Amino acid sequence: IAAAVVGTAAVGTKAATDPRSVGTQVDDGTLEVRVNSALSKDEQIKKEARINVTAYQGKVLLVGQSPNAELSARAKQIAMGVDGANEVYNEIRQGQPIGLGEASNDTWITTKVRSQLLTSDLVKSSNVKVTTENGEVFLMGLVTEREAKAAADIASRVSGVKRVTTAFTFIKGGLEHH
Repeated sequence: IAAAVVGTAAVGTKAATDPRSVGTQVDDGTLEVRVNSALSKDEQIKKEARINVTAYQGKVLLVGQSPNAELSARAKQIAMGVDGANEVYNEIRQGQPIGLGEASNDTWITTKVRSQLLTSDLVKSSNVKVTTENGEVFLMGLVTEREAKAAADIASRVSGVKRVTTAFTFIKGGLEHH
């Protein structure tokens, strides 16, 4: 039965999809929150694994404990994906080193730089990341010029290091508000 009295010029609402909701959107807290939420979202990731988030200046550093690389790696990628994250550095104390020689040297070198850096009351062990791998020393985190110079100082006067990378970023060292 052709029961079509009306069917002319109906309202066909067409929906759209935003290509880019935002362009460059960086936030220490927002990034920290989104990855935290995602980490706690994945049950198995928060079941046997636990990764900790530290975000600063637009880049994120993650450190934690996991019984599987699958959990920690999947956590990272799922957590941030694409969203303001400028650089992502993840250290999990899971798996094995690249060699025995590097492993022995890592803790030894890290230990002496620790001792000398620790003398500075302004620099806290949980404020700066020190890690030695393969023979190269990596230092990271936001600190003022005092802690920054302390880290670089010790890394330079301690001989033996074949290569050292230092992402010393300065936390409001003075910074006039005018």
